[PDB]
Amino acid sequence: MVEIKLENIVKKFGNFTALNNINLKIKDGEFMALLGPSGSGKSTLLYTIAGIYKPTSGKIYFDEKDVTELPPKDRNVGLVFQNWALYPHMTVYKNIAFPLELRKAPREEIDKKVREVAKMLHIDKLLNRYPWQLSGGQQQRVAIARALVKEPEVLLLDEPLSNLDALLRLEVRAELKRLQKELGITTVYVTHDQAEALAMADRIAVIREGEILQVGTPDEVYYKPKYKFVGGFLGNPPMNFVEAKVEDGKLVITEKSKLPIPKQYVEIVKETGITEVIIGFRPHDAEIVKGEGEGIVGEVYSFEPLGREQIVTVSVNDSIVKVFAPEGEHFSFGEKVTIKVKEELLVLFDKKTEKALEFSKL
Amino acid sequence: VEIKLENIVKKFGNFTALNNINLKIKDGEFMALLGPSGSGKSTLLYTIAGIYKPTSGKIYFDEKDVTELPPKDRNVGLVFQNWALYPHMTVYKNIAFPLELRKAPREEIDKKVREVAKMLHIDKLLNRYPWQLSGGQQQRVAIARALVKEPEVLLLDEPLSNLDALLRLEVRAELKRLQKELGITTVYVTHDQAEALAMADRIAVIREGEILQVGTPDEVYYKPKYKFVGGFLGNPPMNFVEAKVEDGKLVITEKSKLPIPKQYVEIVKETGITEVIIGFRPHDAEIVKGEGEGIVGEVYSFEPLGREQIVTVSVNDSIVKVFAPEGEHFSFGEKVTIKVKEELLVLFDKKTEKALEFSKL
Repeated sequence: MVEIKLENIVKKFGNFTALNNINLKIKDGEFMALLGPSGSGKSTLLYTIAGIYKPTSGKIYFDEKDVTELPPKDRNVGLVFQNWALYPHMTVYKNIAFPLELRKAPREEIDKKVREVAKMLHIDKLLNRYPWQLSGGQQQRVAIARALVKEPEVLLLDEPLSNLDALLRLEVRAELKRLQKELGITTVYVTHDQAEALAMADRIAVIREGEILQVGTPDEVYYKPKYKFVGGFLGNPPMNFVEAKVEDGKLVITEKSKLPIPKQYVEIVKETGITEVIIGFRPHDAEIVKGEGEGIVGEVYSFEPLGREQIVTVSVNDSIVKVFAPEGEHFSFGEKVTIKVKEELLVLFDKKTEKALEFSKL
Repeated sequence: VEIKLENIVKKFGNFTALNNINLKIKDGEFMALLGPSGSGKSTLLYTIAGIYKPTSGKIYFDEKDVTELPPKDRNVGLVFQNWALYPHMTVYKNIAFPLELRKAPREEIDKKVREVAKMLHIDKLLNRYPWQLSGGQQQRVAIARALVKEPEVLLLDEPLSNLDALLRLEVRAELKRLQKELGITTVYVTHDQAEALAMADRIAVIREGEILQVGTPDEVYYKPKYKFVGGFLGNPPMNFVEAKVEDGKLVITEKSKLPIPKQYVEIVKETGITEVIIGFRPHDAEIVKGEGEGIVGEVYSFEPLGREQIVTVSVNDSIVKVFAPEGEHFSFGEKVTIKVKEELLVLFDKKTEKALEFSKL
């Protein structure tokens, strides 16, 4: 299918910058997720790829062809809206046919296209039914089938599972990955759901504030976060953060809590003159021990079940962090504990810019 | 079916397309016919099919002389190199058509078409037209259509010609699984050295209407029987340097001389051969800066090939290619010595181009 390149795409309605210099290539047949919070520009980017919105500047290529000023009809794209719906007085068949009926396609052609997409989406037994007879899951499949009826080269999905209940969501997301695979259709998938992105996507573009902060495989974006926000948006619970000051070659958190600068950062910190850092560590990368030892010291705040374990929330002066603990242990409120983190699993970020500090790669 | 080709000759008047071919293709085996354009490899495939008849010689399927019989009556499934689907026919009809031409009943047509479609993983494509399929999908329809009359032998003339580099490297593996899945005797024409080595149980190397060698990938690669065999497998293939035998030395130039490789002294002197071809593979030799021990030459050109460098080196009148570390720096005219361990040198008779044999270890 189509490889898409976005080259220096900017979208400015006026003074608000919706998209700022978006550079991104989605590969032929790839499932790309656009992951970010509300108002990040993730949906705007999708609408810009579709053609519904026009960039202020920059180019959009589908394969060789510049499609930047082409309207959506000419770009051969399929779009499922976030808040998609089927017409209730139309059968499943007519719901899929209607875009072609409106284009005046001959009936023979329409009937053949619907036959084909219905089978692809596993709805060929429901053609005669009305939406009130279908499940949310079945309805979603019809929505997708209708998006393919004009045989597009890209599938664009703006948080489509947002309609469905959270449990069904879990099944349907794996079924959607299977479909994208068998079609080999280039797919761009907008979501605010980190777990969904990590489970479905080939690559994830983490979007923040009109900007692609990072693009990588699940493993890359999770294990090698380039900015604090990237670390903070993935995992449940996500990466913990504690602010520190570089004082006398240590990372000072509290009057009573400080750590050495990991040896791998000593030259970087020294020659950049960085004094204010953010220490990052994931909840599963640390251990709580009771008492004040050497580590990040704080006080037990709360605890809650998570799976077979508990997630223990610890307050560290201003900040709150979460660390997994055995279900059997009892942590009482205000109890003094030390958080042990192996330095190899510690990410350091500049406070001001939130950029990860990276030493010379081995 | 086990296929025996017996003294096959094919002449188009004054041109000898096939010159005394003797080949046994075993029951259930994947046989590659490997050679360059114009080698006779396709003419041979068409002679196995029955579209061409031998000028003289016989073809047996199991024990039956099928020489005079057409393809249909031999139960061959043939896929042409420039195969094509009818564009106004659905995938279903395209597959059905040979059965419809044979006046087959409805139930037979539908059962065979749907069954072959499943086996070729094209059953979801049955109502689409050829223009709607990818090249890969269209190639599977072609194979399916060849299998729909229950062939005893599958004959494939470089069909994958249409597919892109990357897609082809995996679709060959696929074809090989299907062939093993069905256990159908399969003969596969290709000019592609790498493909034949990856796919075939045995490879017949064809040049100028003759089979030079039939063997496993290891046999034809590691134990080539003719210069051309060594010259046609590998990328790059085997290097050849001509030499004169003088007093236990092989003389390439006044500058380049080497002892007759110790394994070959007996057969070279026994026969009184005065010239030979020295063959060695690009990966079986090391380029060393300066003149010294071995075949000396001068750098001609170099380019990347994988995580390595392939260096073209001029050995006076001729050219050889040898691999080197990607970080090393060579330049035109640079004097080098190509170190070749005698264990990995082969010698061929200059006249017959046949490998010389020494007493076997």
